[PDB]
Amino acid sequence: GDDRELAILATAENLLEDRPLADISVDDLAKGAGISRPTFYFYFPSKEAVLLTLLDRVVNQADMALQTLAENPADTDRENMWRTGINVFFETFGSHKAVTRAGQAARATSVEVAELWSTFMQKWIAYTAAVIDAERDRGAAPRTLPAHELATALNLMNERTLFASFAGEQPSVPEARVLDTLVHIWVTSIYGE
Amino acid sequence: GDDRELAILATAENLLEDRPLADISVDDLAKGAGISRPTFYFYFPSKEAVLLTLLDRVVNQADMALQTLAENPADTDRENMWRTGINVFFETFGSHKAVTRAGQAARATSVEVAELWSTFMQKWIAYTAAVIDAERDRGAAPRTLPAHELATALNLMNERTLFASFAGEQPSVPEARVLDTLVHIWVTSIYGE
Ligand SMILES: O=C(NCC1CCCC1)C1CCCC1
Ligand SMILES: O=C(NCC1CCCC1)C1CCCC1
Repeated sequence: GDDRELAILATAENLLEDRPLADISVDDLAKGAGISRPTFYFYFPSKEAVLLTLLDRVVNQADMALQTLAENPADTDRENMWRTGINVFFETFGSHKAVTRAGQAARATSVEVAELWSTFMQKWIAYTAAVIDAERDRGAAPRTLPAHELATALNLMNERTLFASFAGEQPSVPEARVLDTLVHIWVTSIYGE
Repeated sequence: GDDRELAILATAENLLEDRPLADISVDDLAKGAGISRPTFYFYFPSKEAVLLTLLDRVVNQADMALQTLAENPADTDRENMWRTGINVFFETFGSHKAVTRAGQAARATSVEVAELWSTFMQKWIAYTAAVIDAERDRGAAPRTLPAHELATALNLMNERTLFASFAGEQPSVPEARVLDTLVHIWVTSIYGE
């Protein structure tokens, strides 16, 4: 039931650590999950749908963790408030690098992967701009750029820079320095006049 | 000679405006260039090599334009100096959107596209950090983050945000606002304490 399905998801996340989706077959997923090939098709329509579900779970997990933070103001300065919010994405996607990397490569070929990522990016950007606007209304941040365009560039910087660090791309910020690097650019660009 | 080769490059840039590389055939390139299929193979080994050359030309054109700017200090404030430097990439890649978009999609499948992009990104990042370090030595910028990690995140923010605007992705900064948006984040993060 849920257990056959979880096994197929866990097998897929395991195999994605060692190779691309294109080198994984339904048979591989089935075997690792302990079921036949036609039994697999009962739970998912294809290997692509397995990645879609893995991505959907990671993205919802980041999203629920951000909602938790939002409902629960951490008792600290502005710099540390931004750091804890960015750290949701650093720790959540950072704990699922193979899925992130496969989900990235799938954006170009899968409309459902592209729209899932786009829906949540819009949600996180709107939340970011709502926080910047709140900061400006309270007199803590100056009215510089439109809050929504600034939120957009900052979230896209994080998407690209986090990914680069997790993949070890050249060039990339080392993964042990990427949080401090991003928090500095967010705080100076939000609070700086 | 150069003219058959230029015609093939121009045909490819034309067709890439209306469809992906995967929907363009060697025959298409040949016909549009006025030559046969086997004659095409004399000039390039495949359609992929045609895109590689198109990308190589655009990237060298941005690079030569930045070198021109670097040797020729524009007589203006710090904000406008950064804006003119970013504008090299905005205008150069902005004038070749179909090639940019195809070159992006090819990074995932072509090692030569991946290494060309990576070589020049490292060069532009090193140049950026050299300028930040010069600014700090002169007392114009404070010593905050390591100049090279800050250069890295800013260049990756621009890569991702420029591309998003040129492709009209959702989310993206509108193309008429993307320069001001990026110059603000660069200036506040470089000069802000
Ligand atoms: O780090 C990121 N966003 C920062 C947050 C601060 C508060 C809410 C958004 C992006 C990385 C990829 C998706 C979102
Ligand atoms: O805009 C960019 N770099 C800004 C420049 C300011 C001075 C030299 C680098 C990136 C976009 C894609 C490649 C580089």
